[PDB]
Amino acid sequence: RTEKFYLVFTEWVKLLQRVENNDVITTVFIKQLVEKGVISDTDNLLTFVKSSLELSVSSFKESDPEVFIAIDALGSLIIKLLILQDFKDDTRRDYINAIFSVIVLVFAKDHSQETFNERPYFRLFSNILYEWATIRTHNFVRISDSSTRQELIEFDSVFYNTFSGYLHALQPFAFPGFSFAWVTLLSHRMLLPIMLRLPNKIGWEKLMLLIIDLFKFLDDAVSVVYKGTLRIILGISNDMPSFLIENHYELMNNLPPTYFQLKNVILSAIPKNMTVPNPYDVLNMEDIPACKELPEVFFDPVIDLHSLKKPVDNYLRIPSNSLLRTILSAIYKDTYDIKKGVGYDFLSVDSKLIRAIVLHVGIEAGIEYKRTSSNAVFNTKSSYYTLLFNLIQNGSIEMKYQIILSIVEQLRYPNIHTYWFSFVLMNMFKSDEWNKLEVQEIILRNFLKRIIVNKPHTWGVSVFFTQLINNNDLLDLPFVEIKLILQQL
Amino acid sequence: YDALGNAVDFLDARLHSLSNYQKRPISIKSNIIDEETYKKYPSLFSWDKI
Repeated sequence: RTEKFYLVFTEWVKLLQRVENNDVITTVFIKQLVEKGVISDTDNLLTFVKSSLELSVSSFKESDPEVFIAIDALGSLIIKLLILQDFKDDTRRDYINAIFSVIVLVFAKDHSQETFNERPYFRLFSNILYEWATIRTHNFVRISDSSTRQELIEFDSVFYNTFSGYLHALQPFAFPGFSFAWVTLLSHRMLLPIMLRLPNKIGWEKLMLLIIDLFKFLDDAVSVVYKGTLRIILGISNDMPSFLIENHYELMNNLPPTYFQLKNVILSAIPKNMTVPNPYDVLNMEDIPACKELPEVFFDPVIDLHSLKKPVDNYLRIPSNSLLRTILSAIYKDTYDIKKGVGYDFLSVDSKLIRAIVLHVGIEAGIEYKRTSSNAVFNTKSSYYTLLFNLIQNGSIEMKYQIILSIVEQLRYPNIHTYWFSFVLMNMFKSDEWNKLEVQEIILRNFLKRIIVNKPHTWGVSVFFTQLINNNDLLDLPFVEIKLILQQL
Repeated sequence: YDALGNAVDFLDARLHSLSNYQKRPISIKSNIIDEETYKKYPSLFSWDKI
């Protein structure tokens, strides 16, 4: 029975080979398939693609040299049936998802010992991308423009996001061997660049899902992943730097702190059109009109704030000392009572939670600046500063560490957050009313660990590092091999 | 020596599991491709139904 299906695909491989695929005979061939009972039912169709793939991998076997003439023909068949077939309203979505499910299904069946190789599957996925990348050229103009075209335009954004979903199924965590082969597909010239350039960031949702899978793995066959991870973010930093700026919140959360180099590149990212002044040169950012702009954020941190949305906002309005106690009590609760971690990072201070707070305050502080003349937003007695100031003083050591860490991370390109949080860091460092050596040491520690690593050094830290000496209030800090840096710069 | 059960056996069933999911007839675009030209072409197959 299965041998029959093999003979059919044997007819397809022989036809397309030695013939230009563009010729309409191939479209008639698939029209000949439905004539018989082979493709008559979907149960047989998915069975046809099933066996057709297992044959290509077998055909790849026993091959001394690059036999893809069998699998590349299949890759075109997948696309040729996606376009040449008449689909119902929701059926087109189920179709592409079905085939992808089969491909990854065989992959798992192959990964289970029964001489597995990761090159042919990679070739198949690559062909599907290259093929579809050719079809979607200029709003799908190549097709008849019968306004079946219109159906494909709406399918364009749904194709990659679903494809990214099936790519996630073969994440490095799943298959160690396919790890390197997985990164190369992520950074495919037909996948990464256009999804970043998709209309209004629709694809950014699933692009994150893949990078997080990459970060969680980093938290050996890891070297190949990290080495591949770096050239992606850098590639994005040049192509679409906004992607690193807006989604920084959801990105910094799942990124281990051990990686300081990778940290900077994300925060060092700047918009394409913009150009910045020399940071190492000496004040008055009010003169700069660029920092007044509000930095966009794709993911609002208020969601992961959950129940503290009320007491924080009520505190941001009026600084109630009674409302301060409950907020702290909530943090201490999530740290010790519940949300117990394991091993290292046991009784963790929820970095996501702390980062969400510090970021949320900055956002609300930004809106408060766009409105109402902006004179009030910067003060020692301002509510936006009062909250961050009190959480530190009443917070524990590890608790204070995360707050300062989060603040420093927001110092990026010339925006109001960088402007504000800098004024926070600057003021706090020179701020009295503390009982102080402990705090300043954390101010320095979390800040110092952003310059020592190789460039590019972020703009925000560079300026704050400059005005610090320019402010004149040096090594006088008694805690300072720490003095080795002073001689460095 | 696993009786029937195996990782490869479980998955091969999954591919068949997904096949019978949402059975539909494959509707080719009848409007397109100049029908009655299709009738002129050869068999182009070695199929045997049953």
